[PDB]
Amino acid sequence: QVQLVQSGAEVKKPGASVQVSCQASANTFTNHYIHWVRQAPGQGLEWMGIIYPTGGNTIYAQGFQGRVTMTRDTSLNTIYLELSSLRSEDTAVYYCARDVRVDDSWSGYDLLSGGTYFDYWGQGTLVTVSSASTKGPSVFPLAPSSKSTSGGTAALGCLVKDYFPEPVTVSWNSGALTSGVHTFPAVLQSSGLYSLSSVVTVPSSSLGTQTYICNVNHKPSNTKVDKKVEPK
Amino acid sequence: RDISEAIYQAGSTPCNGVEGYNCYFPLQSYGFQPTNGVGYQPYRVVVLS
Amino acid sequence: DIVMTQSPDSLAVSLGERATINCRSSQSVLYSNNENYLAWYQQKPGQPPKLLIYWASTRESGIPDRFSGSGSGTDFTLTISRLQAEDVAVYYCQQYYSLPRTFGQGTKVEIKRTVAAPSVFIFPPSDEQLKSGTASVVCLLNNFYPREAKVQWKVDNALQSGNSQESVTEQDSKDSTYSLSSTLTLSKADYEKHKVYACEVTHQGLSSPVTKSFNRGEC
Repeated sequence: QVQLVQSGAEVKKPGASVQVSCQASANTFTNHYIHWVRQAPGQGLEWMGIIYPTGGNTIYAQGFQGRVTMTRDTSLNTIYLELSSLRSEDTAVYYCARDVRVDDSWSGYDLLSGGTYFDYWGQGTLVTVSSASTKGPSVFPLAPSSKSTSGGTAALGCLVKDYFPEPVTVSWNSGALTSGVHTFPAVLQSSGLYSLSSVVTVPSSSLGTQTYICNVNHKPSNTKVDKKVEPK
Repeated sequence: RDISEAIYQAGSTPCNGVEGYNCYFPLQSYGFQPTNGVGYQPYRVVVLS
Repeated sequence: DIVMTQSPDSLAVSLGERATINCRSSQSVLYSNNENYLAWYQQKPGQPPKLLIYWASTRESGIPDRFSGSGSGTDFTLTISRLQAEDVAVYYCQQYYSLPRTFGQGTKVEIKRTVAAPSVFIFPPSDEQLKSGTASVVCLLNNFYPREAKVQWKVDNALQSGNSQESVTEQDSKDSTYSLSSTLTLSKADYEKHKVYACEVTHQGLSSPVTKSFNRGEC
C-alpha cells in the first residue's frame, strides 16, 4: 500500500555498487523525508542518513560518508538511493521507512525532525554479498547414516547445499513428502554457500527406505530442483 | 460491527477452534417472551436516515 | 551520541503471562515541548519492522494495549501484559531525537521453552553427500526447547563439538519448540572410519544430548 515502502533486490561483490527505489504515495515526496536505513541479519537497524525528495537535499550518517549516493527522481516518484565501495561485510537488508512528517506551521528542508524512529512503511529490500560461492541448486541427503535410520525418531529427505544461492524450497518437501518438515535452517558454510540440515518426519519403516526428496531450487540462482535423499 | 459467528472473547489464549473457556463465541440467543415483564418483553423495530 | 539501549534482550514467559520490555538512552531524550522524541518497534521473522508506539506513549493503529507502554525521559517501559500469541517478535526502542540516532538491539519476544529435548534423528548424510562429498559429523534436532540448546559434531565418537557450526528454527511447536541443524570438520573418509561421528542435540530440559550419530563404517 504505502508507495514510500521499499522495493527491488540485488547481489554484488566487494568493491561493487548498489541501487534502490520507492514511489510517491502515502509518505510521498510531498509527505515525508525518505529516511533510508539498513540492517544486517545479525543486528538491529542503522541510519543511511536522510533525504528531502523535492530538490534532493541530504544528510549522511558519518559511518557511511564515502559509501553513499542519493537521487531526487520524483518525476519517476523514486527516492532512488544508491551505494558504493560495498564489501562482504556490507551485505544487509535495506528499507525506505519514511519520517513522521513535519510537526510545525513552518515550511522547508526540516532535516532536524527525525533519527532512528522512522514512522511509516519499510517494505524491505536486500543486497547479497557476491564474494560468496555462487552456484546452482543442490539438495544434500540429510537422511541418516546406518546408526540413525530405520527408527521412530528419524527423519528423511534433503536440504539446500553447496551454493551462495543458499535459500531453496528444500525441506524434504518435494511432493514425495508434503508435511512434517523439520525447519533445520539453510545456514551458510564458510564460503557463504548453503549447508542445510532440514528433514521430513515419517513412520519408522519410511524412516529406513522412503523416496523422500527436497524441492531445493536455489532461489538467488532461479533454477529448479527436486533431488531424492532416501534413508539407508 | 460483527456481522459474524466466529469466536471473539479471548486473545491471551491462542484461540483454537474450541468455542468454550479457551475462547468464547459472543452471539448467544436473544429470545425474549410475552411471559416476561414489560421491559424483558421484546420489541420489533425499524430505523432510517 | 544518543545510545538507546534495551534492558531484557529477550522475553521467555508462557503465553498470557505478564511482562515488559524496557530501555534506557544515554541522556537527552527530552526537548526543552517535553514530548520525549522516542518510539517502540517490532518485526516478526522476515518482516520489515513497524512502530507499536510513537511520541513516547501514543499507540499505533490497532495496537493490543496489553502489548503497549510508554517512554519517560531517558528511560522507558513497553508493556507486555497477557502475552499475545504470534506477538513473539524482535522488539526494541528507537530514538526519534536527532539525525544519527539508532534503534535498540531488537530484543526477542518468545514463548517459554518447555523441558523437551530434541529428537535423535541426526546423522552423517546419505551417499550423495557423505560418500560423494564428506562423511562428517552432521547434526540435527526436532522440537527442541530453545532456552538451553546444545549440539554434537566431532570424530572418534566424542558426543561433543568444537570445529562445528549450527542454526535453529522458530519456536513454533507447543514446547516453544524448534527444529535445528549443524555440521562438523572431519576428513571425508576419516569421520566415518573413526569410532563414530557425533550428531547429538540437547535443549532447555535435556539431561544429556539425544543419541544422534553414525557408528564406525555406518556413516
